[PDB]
Amino acid sequence: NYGTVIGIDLGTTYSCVAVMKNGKTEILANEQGNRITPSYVAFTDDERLIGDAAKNQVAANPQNTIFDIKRLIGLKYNDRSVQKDIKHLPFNVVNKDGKPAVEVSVKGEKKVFTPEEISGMILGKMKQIAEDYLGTKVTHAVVTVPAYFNDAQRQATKDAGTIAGLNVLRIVNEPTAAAIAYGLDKSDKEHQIIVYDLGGGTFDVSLLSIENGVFEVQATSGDTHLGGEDFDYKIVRQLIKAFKKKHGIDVSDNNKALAKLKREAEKAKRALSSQMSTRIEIDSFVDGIDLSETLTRAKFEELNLDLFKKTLKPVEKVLQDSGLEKKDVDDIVLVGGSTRIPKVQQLLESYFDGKKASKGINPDEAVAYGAAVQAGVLS
Ligand SMILES: Nc1ncnc2c1ncn2[C@@H]1O[C@H](COP(=O)(O)OP(=O)(O)O)[C@@H](O)[C@H]1O
Ligand SMILES: [Mg+2]
Repeated sequence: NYGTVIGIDLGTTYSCVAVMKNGKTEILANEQGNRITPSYVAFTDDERLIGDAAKNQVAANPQNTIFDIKRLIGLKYNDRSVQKDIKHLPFNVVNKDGKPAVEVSVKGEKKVFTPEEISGMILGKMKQIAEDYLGTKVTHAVVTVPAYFNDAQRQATKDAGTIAGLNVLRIVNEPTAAAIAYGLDKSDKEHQIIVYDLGGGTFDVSLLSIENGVFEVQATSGDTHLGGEDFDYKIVRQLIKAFKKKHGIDVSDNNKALAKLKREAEKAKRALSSQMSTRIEIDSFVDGIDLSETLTRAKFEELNLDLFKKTLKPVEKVLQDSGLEKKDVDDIVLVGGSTRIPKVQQLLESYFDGKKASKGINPDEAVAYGAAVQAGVLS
């Protein structure tokens, strides 16, 4: 007995849980009412914090707040990518039996956790959310991974499930999950699908073929270090410059101030997806002095245009590797939170000669949605 099988997008920066129950697939909000949950775990003297609460206290506890664990899962310590990644992480990463693991303080003493264990904490939260939603136990799940993940990375994700008390019945590719969400599995002919996925930390482009219900990953490309967080940082840098100009206070080496800027920068960015201008305000920012700035959409676009344009290169590469033309693409699936940015949509549409991308499904949720659809077949 599988019970009610749930779908989980275990993302680099955010996680999302969904379930198909009686003819409807829904995305399930957490206890704070958020339909997506930060992929964060924090260890304090009292509390193991998971999700929103963990991300909220990051500045107060940077050495014991874990994020970007997906960058380490299923890999070896001496991997080129791992060595590069651990330089930019504020918490301690150690070599444990040839594999990267996080080192924190739990009781006042050093404790080591595997990426499987950390991911398992996040998956456990997703499970608990689903259990309240359904009013029943949950034992089985479908969990998504990037198309380029290898067996070690897929198995580690399954193992994270096991720690969370979840039997992960299927590991499913993220772009495929998105395509399934849009019902592109049910085509009456052959189609080539481009999935453009711009998230918080990573950018992914994949070409999928679909034939009589069978998906194949034809080509993948992207940038593992290009996402929404990078767009936030450009705003952060402008705010540092502005506050220094006005008040003679440079916050470049003030981590708590920088974290406040990062939070407000992300808020401003989100606002500029639907507004032309926004107010960035922090009361009593440094030394009782208020931060009060304005950011326009035009300026945000100006600051990020080069990064936005960088996304078109992997799209070109995917078409070249598969040997297809732009006109040969039947569907463009826009997923990932950052695809809400008007300029991103504009640049992708103009690249495909005016072809409209499919964006009707909430881009934060499409992957989890598709996971839940596939899970529904197993229920
Ligand atoms: N309305 C919006 N406008 C611009 N960016 C957004 C918006 N909503 C969410 N984002 C960004 O999407 C990113 C998260 O992407 P998402 O796909 O949800 O997670 P992940 O990349 O972990 O799978 C964050 O950088 C967030 O700021
Ligand atoms: Mg994602």
